[PDB]
Amino acid sequence: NSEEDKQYLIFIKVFQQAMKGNFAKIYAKTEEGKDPPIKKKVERLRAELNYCYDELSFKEYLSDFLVRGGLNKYFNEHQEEIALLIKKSPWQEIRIWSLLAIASYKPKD
Amino acid sequence: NSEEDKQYLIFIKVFQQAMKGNFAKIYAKTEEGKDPPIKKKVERLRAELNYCYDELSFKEYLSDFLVRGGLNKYFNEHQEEIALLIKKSPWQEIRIWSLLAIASYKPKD
Amino acid sequence: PNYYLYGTVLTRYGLASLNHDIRRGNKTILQKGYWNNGKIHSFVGSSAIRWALRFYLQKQGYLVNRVWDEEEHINRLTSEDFDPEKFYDDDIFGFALLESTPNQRMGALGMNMAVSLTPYDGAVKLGAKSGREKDSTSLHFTEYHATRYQYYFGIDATHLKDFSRILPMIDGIMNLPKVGGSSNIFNYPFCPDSLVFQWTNHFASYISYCFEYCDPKSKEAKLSQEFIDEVECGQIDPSKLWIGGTIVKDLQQLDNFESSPLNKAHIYRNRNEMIEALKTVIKRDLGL
Amino acid sequence: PNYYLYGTVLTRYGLASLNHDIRRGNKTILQKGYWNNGKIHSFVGSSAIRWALRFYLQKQGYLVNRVWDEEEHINRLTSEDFDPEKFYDDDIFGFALLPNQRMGALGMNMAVSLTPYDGAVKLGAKSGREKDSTSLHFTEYHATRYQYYFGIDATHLKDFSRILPMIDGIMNLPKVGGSSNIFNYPFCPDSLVFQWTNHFASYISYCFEYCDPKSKEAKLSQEFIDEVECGQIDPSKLWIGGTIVKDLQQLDNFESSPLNKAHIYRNRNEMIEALKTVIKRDLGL
DNA sequence: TAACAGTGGCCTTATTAAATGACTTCTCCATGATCTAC
RNA sequence: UUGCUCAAGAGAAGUCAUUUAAUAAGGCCACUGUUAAACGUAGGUGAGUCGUGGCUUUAUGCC
Repeated sequence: NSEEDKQYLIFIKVFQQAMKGNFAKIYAKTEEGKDPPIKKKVERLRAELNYCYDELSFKEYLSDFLVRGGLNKYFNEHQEEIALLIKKSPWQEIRIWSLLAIASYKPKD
Repeated sequence: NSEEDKQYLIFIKVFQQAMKGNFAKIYAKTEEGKDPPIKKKVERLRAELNYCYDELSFKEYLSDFLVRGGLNKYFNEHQEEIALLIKKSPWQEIRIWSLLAIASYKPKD
Repeated sequence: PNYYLYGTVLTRYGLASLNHDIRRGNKTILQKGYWNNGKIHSFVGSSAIRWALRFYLQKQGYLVNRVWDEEEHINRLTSEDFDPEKFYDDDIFGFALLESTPNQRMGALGMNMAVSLTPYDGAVKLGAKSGREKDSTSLHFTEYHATRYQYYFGIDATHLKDFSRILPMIDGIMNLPKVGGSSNIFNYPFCPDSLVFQWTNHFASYISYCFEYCDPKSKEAKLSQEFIDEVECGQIDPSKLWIGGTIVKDLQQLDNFESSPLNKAHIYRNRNEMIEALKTVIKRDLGL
Repeated sequence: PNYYLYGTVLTRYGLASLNHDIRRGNKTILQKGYWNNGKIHSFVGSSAIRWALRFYLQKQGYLVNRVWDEEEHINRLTSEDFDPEKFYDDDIFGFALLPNQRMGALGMNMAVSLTPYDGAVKLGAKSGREKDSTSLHFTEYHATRYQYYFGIDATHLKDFSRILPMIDGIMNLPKVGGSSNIFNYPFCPDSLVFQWTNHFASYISYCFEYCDPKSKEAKLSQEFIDEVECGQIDPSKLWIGGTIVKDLQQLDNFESSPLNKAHIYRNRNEMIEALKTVIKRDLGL
């Protein structure tokens, strides 16, 4: 319930879809008998998330991550809501939401 | 409300229209039974957006991109204010908005 | 009397990666935070400058309780009991022996963190272990910053066990060794290029951070309008103000400089001459 | 006649780590709490400023019962029996035996940072090799200006002339207790709002306010300005000095405003001299 | 088109966790012998 | 008209006077984003002010 909670939940879904896309890209990148990453890529994503300062850097990185995720239906249905949510809101809160999405993305894969 | 986000939203809309027009132009460019990529087009657009180094770069880039966007109606009734928005505001904010528009573009086609 | 030497020194323009933060991942980040106008500036810790001053005191002879080994990168104490009367470093920087003559000392030098004059925008340098083989320790990133640095210090001269030890401290501030950082790839000389010193006998300073930028992405540096207003309004006695360095040219190019009260301050373009005059005044006042 | 000197002073901009709270684990916790807008603001305790004033009095003659040794870092009492008639310290700051207990002619409130405290953590390591439990530590700083409010009951002083050294000390405050070695923060004021009135009603407490999160412009106020305009706080009893004068004189219709006829000096020393002249005239010194 | 996404070591060392003195003040009783007035 | 009918626990009182979380500390040392390439051949436009002045034949163009 509540509009803010619904927007937050479906933004979590958006971020989880983006991480699925990025992890699939990493899977396609690696070849041969080398083990593709599962967990240390999540650690890399965490390190890149905490490497953030000011509003500009984090929003740039988040937008780049979302685009690199590729196709995503949750952002498809909700353009205005997530565009406003990302453009507005403190960047630290959005980082908290992104980390919460990271910690609960894995049931998909 | 607070027409700043109105300008943000119609900027996203005209950016999506322009990228749709450029993808249509690419579809015209390709030929024969080769499948015209769609995800690779988005990847190329993101890479070109990240290729810029402030002010001159990415400003003439995005103006040229919008020009090749073609007959964009929302551009036509929103020439002057979008030009003012582009002339003002930091360029990295414009890049963030463009990346968000790319991430939320698909349901058009 | 209670004489204090306050001062703000501005470094030279260059690529700096001096003080870093927690290791994080593969990218070494600078120590940065909000400084002015809500913009993020890069900082150099005052402990780094204190370590550099200690190293200067050690290199130029002198008696220092802490001896930097410089070979095994270890710190050795010549005497386990701190003696501010004998050792320069104990007298100047103080000490604190907590494990269980007084065991603690307040030190005669008080520094503040060096603040980059320019906001820190981007400036991450890609680094590779090279070769054809690749491993975890192959791709790394290092943050740098093309800016001047500016820090504020104050000396309680009367607090010194030996009043003459202030002179080596001024010499060290002038010829400062490398301030802790990645000098292999980012060699940043921390020697001053502009000085605003005040040799007064009261606690108020009003010269904390007198340097401000123009065209926020440029190397040009100017005295802040607040500092000039402070000098002109009547506060900050010009006879106690020592200004030296490359800022002297800009100060003299100002209009109505001759009629300004700032003209009555001790202004020397050559830093050595300014330091010599200031040390003459200090020796006269302290009875050295 | 009862005479009171209320004042709110604003410090210069700089990095401050003055009042570490409790040392939570590895971090020296800068003292902070909620303030104004529900944001966390760093604080400097009033006892620190009182200690700084005591040190100022000790350093320049001014017989004081408590003597800060400055070498053994201990306090020595010249007379075990407090005598406010002889010592500046007992007369001004009071005492308590646990007698007479005084009451204290100087009342001070905690200094409050003009800006919210975001995270401002500084890392600290000890050289290299042979690393132990003390090798790694963190320290919390704050790059803002501090602002505190004090009140003096001049008539309560045993010797009326002792108010002048207190003003001199407030304007020439020594090191206010804190990490001076690493974060040297001068506590001398760059903006003052003093009120020398004769009734126990002050509306200048914490007048300075700017918010504008991370900045240092430090505009005076809107509620204090409205208080001056409305009719109370007569400008004849108001003394404003410091860098705030430049912003005040640049306001529109300032000449027609009642704030114009207040004692406004850009130079702090000039305003202090005029105020001390008025105080000496009023107190019969 | 590729391969990497840091390798280390620490995550506080002391010290003191209250010192005084007060710990309600008044009043409102119940009942029978006796005095006294009718 | 009810073991009832009537029925103020009421008046007064500052938790006070005094206290620096202080003294000390380099996130440090090392790292090439190495190596190779024919441009082959065909993708377009957004916006004022008002009655002769120095040359030149009015002409008609220059400043």
